[PDB]
Amino acid sequence: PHWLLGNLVSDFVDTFRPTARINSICGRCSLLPVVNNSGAICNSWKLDPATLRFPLKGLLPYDKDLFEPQTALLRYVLEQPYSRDMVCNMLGLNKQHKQRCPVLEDQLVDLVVYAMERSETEEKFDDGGTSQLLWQHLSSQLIFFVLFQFASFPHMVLSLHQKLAGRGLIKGRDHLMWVLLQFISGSIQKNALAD
Amino acid sequence: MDLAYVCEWEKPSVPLACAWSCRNLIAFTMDLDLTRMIHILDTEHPWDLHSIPSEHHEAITCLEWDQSGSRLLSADADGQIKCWSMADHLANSWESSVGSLVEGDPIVALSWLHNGVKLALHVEKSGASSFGEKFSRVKFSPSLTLFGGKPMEGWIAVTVSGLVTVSLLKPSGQVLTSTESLCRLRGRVALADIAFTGGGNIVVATADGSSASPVQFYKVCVSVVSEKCRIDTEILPSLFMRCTTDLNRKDKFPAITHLKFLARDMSEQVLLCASSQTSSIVECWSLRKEILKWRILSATNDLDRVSAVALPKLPISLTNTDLKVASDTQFYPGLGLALAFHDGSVHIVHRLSLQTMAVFYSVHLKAMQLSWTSLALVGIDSHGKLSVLRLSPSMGHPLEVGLALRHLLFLLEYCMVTGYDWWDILLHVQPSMVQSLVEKLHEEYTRQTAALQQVLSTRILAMKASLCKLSPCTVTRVCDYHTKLFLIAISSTLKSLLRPHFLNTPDKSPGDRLTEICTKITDVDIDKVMINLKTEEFVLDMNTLQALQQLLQWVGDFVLYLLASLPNQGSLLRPGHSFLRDGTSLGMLRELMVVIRIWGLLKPSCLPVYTATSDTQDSMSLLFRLLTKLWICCRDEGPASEPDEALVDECCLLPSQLLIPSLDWLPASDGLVSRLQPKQPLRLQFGRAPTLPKIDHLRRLHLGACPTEECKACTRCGCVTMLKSPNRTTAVKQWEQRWIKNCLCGGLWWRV
Amino acid sequence: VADVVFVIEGTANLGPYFEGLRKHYLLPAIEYFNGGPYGGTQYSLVVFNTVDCAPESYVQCHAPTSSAYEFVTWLDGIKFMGGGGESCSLIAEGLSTALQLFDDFKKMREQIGQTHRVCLLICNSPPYLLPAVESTTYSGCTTENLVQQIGERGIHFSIVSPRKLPALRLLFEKAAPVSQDPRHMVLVRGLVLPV
Amino acid sequence: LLEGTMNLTGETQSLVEQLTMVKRMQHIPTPLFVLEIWKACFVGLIESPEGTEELKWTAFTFLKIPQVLVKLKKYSDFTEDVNCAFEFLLKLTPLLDKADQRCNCDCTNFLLQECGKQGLLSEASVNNLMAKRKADREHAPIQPNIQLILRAEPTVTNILKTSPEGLLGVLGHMLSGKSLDLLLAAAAATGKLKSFARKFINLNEFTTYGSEESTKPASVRALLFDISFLMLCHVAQTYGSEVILSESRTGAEVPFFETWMQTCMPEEGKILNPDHPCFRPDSTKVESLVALLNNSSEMKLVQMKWHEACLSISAAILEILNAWENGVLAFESIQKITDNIKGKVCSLAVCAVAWLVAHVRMLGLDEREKSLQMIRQLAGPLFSENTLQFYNERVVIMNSILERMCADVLQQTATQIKFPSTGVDTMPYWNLLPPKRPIKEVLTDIFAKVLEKGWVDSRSIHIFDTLLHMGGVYWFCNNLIKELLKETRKEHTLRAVELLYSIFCLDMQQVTLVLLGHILPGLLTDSSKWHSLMDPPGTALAKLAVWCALSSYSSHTVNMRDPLNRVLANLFLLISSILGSRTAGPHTQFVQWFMEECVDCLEQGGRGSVLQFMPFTTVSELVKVSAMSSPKVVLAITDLSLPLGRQVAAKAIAAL
Repeated sequence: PHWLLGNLVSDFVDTFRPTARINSICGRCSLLPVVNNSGAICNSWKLDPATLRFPLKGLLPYDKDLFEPQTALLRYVLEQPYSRDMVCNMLGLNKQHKQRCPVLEDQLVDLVVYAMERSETEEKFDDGGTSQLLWQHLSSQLIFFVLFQFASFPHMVLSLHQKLAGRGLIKGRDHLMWVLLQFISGSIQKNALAD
Repeated sequence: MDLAYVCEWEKPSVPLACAWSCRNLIAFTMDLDLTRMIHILDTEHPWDLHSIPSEHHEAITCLEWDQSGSRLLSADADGQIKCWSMADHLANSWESSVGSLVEGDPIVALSWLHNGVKLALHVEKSGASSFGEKFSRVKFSPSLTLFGGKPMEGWIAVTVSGLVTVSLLKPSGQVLTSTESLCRLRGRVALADIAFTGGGNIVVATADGSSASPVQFYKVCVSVVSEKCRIDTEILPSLFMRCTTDLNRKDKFPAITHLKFLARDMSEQVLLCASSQTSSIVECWSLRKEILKWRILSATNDLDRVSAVALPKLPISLTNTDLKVASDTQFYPGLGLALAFHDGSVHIVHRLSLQTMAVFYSVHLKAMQLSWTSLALVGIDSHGKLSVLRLSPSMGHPLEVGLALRHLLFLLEYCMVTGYDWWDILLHVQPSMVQSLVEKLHEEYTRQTAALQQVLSTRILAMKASLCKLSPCTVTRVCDYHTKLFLIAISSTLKSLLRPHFLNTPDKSPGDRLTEICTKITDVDIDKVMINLKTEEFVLDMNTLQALQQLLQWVGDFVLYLLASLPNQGSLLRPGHSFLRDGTSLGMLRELMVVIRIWGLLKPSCLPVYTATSDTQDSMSLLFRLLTKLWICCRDEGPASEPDEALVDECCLLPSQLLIPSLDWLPASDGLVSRLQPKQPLRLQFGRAPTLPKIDHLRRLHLGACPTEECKACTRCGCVTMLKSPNRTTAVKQWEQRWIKNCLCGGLWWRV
Repeated sequence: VADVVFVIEGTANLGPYFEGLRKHYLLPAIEYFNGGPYGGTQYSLVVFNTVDCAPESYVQCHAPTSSAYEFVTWLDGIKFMGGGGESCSLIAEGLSTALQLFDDFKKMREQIGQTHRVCLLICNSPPYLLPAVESTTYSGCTTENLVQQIGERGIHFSIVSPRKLPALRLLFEKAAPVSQDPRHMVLVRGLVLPV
Repeated sequence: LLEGTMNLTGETQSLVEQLTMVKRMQHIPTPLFVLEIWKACFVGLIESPEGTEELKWTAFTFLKIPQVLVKLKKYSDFTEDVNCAFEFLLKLTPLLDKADQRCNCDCTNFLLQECGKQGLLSEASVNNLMAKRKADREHAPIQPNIQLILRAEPTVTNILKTSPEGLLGVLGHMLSGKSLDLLLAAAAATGKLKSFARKFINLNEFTTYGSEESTKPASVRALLFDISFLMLCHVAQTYGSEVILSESRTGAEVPFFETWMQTCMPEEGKILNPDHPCFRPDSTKVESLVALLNNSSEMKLVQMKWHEACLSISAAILEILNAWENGVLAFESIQKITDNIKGKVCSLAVCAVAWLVAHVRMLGLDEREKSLQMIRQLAGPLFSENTLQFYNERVVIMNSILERMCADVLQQTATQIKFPSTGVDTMPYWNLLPPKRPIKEVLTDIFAKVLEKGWVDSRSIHIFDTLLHMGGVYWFCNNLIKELLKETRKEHTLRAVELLYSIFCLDMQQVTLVLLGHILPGLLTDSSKWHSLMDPPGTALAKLAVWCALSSYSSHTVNMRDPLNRVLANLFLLISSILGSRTAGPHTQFVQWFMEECVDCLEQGGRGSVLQFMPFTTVSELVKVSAMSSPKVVLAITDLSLPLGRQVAAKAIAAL
């Protein structure tokens, strides 16, 4: 607050926290769903399309964790197969327009970085070694999101570069380029050249 | 040593820092929020100090200066090694740019990576014959050396918790930063220093804790491989035993207040200043092949606790034969180690015996840095002062004047070759032997090789002038030398614009043709006959001609002035001397007069506009007649009969035919030197000039009563020129781009 | 398919004319090596100042860049700083560094391709008459001897100059195995530029 | 928790002093005080390393904290109070059941009986609480270490309160396994490790006898010497040095083991130059030299001095290693020599590898293979007959000591020499700083974790210690207050300062010096750091500063040569200049808050607003004109009981 105000406003906001506790699901950050799209969407797992924070009710001083982007929930829901519907109902996006929703861009780039990271750790050297599942999924996932115009392949590759730049290394570079080749072959017939 | 001059300001404590440049610029931290500001000092102009904001966050603990000047590095205790460059070239307007960051405190010296050129000064074994053998080049290697064989710029910096940061500087302009632990066992590095080992620059990074812990040297190579910086470490022979923890005087010297490699680029010699509360003992160490192991090379008796240690920066050969003749000839400068004590004293040390060479019993010095010729000190005093003490070449011993001559001549010649700066040498030149130094410089410039004389044909004039500013018997000669520099400059920028179409048959450049015709063949007393016996195909596009008028009007006004001064009206030696009486400058001016005639025959605008008294007198022709007469009298050597009565008769009429203009003269000031005193100090103030002892000299554009436009100013020349190139887009770019860095003397620009 | 190296003066009177000299000659050079701006053409750049520098790194070598656009980015922003009040820039040390680059390029190639090396000296000044005192590989080798050693090694070099200078014609003729503005002296070896 | 992790052997009086201070400053109700003490003890026990640190927590929890609470009872209805505290504690089934699991026995039945044995918890309360705990036990479904310690204290203290081979039998049954660390723990927790160590040091001094002929008593005296040396060298590493240290400087005897402790004995913070004047006496190395070299069989040991043998081995190994380097001494021969020097009393192996650690520390990487291959041998087992009466246990204690010593050197070049490897981790809380990562990142991560959970840790205190030493006190205080000043919520800032006070108790004095002097003026005299002193983080920093000032002064005209006094004077001078200045802002509010807190927790220790300087009390007038504070706090400020104090306080209160 302002310096003329002070213990007044801070201590009055601190007195409503015994209420913000009665309105927070204990363990909310760590609760995870089971991705079956037949239960079309639960308003419990929704997230704000723009800040990736659990949509909280009212303006109370909540626990510090409920104000942090739920990258964990999104990464879990993004990993599992057949999960695009739960993601599209989670981030609230709807197939009606161009989005370039930057938060989904950043989280997808982070997912590919995490896959590149898991590409190490002895990898079953001459095989994927249950890490090939990650790339087998990532192919279809990235395809669905970018090809449906909610993502921009140019910016995705640009940010992917900065993420891997100054990062460790190769040992996973073939699968990454394989993921890229999917969209490359998909839209190098229609979309622009400089893309 | 007396104070050169000492200046304070107008008015917790944290460690200070200072770094004297290759040129004369000091950068001291000066913790008075102006506790985090870097102060830059011109050192030939105190009282105008530029305070860079420095945008740091904790105490600026390490400052360091590029081996070329021109770049300043400052690391704080938060991690921002920040590289300060010279915003559009100007010594008082620094700007922040590419740097790097690691959130620990860079506590060890930021080092600047070593270019291959090291140096060598064979001190007095050969302070007699020539330049190559006086100042030689040793075969040190660079760090990373290049892709293609020329060193890569960058900076090592070791931090508490023993990290290292290499951060090469690619010519592209972006940094390649890296970080890797010194030793796998991470430990406290409180005081630590970096120096560079000649063999391929395997640079060694010494690092001690606080007390009774080994000093723990290391080895770090730089490895540009894989388009990403890589650094590899190997331990080196560690050295416990500052030799004060074994005398059974256990804790009389707990802490290590300083450790500094005896010279960067001179590893395998470390200075270790242990200390306590009101006590200190300094020791040097040397890594001898016995298996390598350290052992004391010298140690000092108990001393009052040291506040600042300053290392020699002048390269001096420690070979036995060289130190012998140095002790004979008393050429002490290099063999010095400035130790500053808490009591208030300042002692110089032998650097190999750590005896005492001199004292300055005289609030202590919390930051001390020697100069680049070992003739000056810079003591940031605790109260907030700043002294520049003179360190005599011979530590006060009155040995004969020929020997002082030979000492200072050797140092000045060193500064000629390396080009660094000579303000320090000027601090010591007595008013008695300035003429003799100039004579010996004439000799040692003639004698050399007829090849290096081209390297120095612009620094010799600057040194001559800076010397002649002393010795009130020869203040008359500085103006003429700074005019000869300008004349040479104009001649080389007007004989370079010709660009013919013809190359008729042979090797004969238009400037060479100009000179050969003008001197050898047509010594005709009348112009338009010199214009005849020349190719009139000197055609510059009619824009550059018009831009050239402000300069050609100079050569015009100067010919008029020089010919006006022949009657010697003034009682004293006037300000046009020595250009009369046998100068080849007469030949140069005649060449310029012929080319001005040929130019103006094309565009009448770019001619010297003389205000004449008779209307149709063809003023240029009359001035050329007078010049030809004077040059005919002054070409052949011997005749003092140059002012033959006819010639002075013609010259004394010149006020009647034209208006003798009023010129600038470009010493433009008398600097701080030639004002200090022999012995007396000089109290100064930051921002207030010493109370008592408008021409744009490089464009010849008149600024008015007040300037109304910003302007830089040469530090040593006195020159003043406009900052934004105020001519139109069509302006001669062979001038404004010639002086855009260092001006014709060779000194940095400063804003007004 | 070859690697070139251009030795432009750093600071001399070339600065004015360089903006025009770059187009009419230096742009066709990059073209004849690519159509219209790690394997193949390794472009290099070398600038050398005049003696007027209290040591400031007589020659600023760049790097080998295989990208013709990276080379045009180097060639631009060759800031023509303050050359002294004297003529005669030091083409000696520039030529010395140039030969080193060629040599390293050779020790780098070491393979089936022994490609024709092209070095262009763009200088409006005459030679300096002093040996290459800066280089560590070649010291004491005066510019003349450097031109002999750059001719014998079998690499052909072309001196373009905005001004017709005899001290450079004797240079160019002294080694051996079209001008848009008549004032220029533009004599090429091995490179084809539109006449 | 800090007094358990870092400094166990510290006197009860010190911890009682620290704990009274905090209770006063923060006005902790006495029921909650003991609840928190007992909760911290249990948490440290549960989150403890497996083998040899667990005894420490249990000794602490069960012996030492009871005496602290006894002294606290002395320093105040305390029985009713500890009863309420234990009633709170029993109503925590998760923590108590994890304690029951780990300690292997009912960890609260025992604690209750032990607390009742002292002057705490009257008997009816004990019976009631034990019944309630059994009732809690019922619902949730090889003697333990707890009872082993509770029995090791009385028995070992009373019987070891005060010379045949039977003494060897006693020491051998002591070394029988997991009984060396029990006795030591029980003694150290009760302020008795000093007398224990001195008893064994005197046994070591005697056993360097060397005035007997036959082999049977000679061997007895020999292995007595070895076991004494190993026991003392173990007390030296694990329970810290300087407990075995000579308390009285008589200046004449200074027994052997004290000498060797200072001479080589590499311990944390000591690196010990080899080639020291003390490692090489050079009196007679040829004696030990031939004793090792010539005799292929076991050493004579009939009259071995051991006063100079463990000292001469430092030079012996030096000469042997130099000769082996040269190429004269025949790798198989040095194999034989190392076998010889291990074959008998392993004290010589300890001293030798001590010197070898010192040596390999100060040498280059290329020149280390020989020095380390000697050690890799001396670390191996004998695998031979003709050994002393107890070889296995002597080897295991020797291996523990050697691992602790060589643990540092064999981390550069990584030199992985393995070890017997019993007691799963002998070096817990060892290297704890992720390499290649800076110290600021680790500090901010550890501190953020410490805010996510009130209690600090056992491991985090060691990370905090290594980051306070590596670095400085200034760097530590700066980069922790910078973290406190970024928290925006009131609860978190208050928890942050409550925790910072204990993370700071490590070297509290220097932390106070640096915090006050260099950080608070830096914040109060920047005009741009002023925006950080806003109200939610500023009141916290003010509380922390007042607590630091009170704790640094209250521990152990006024002597202005003491740095704390000078920095307090400077702090209050700046307080004055800020109060009476033209500009007002968050700095004025922070200074008023500092004053208000210094009034609130004002106790008898800091009589005159602790160390208000003599030209001060001149800004009491300013804290009146800008009062925002009740009257009568100003004489609390004012230097009462003084002549000029009368007038200043009177003119002051005349206004408010």
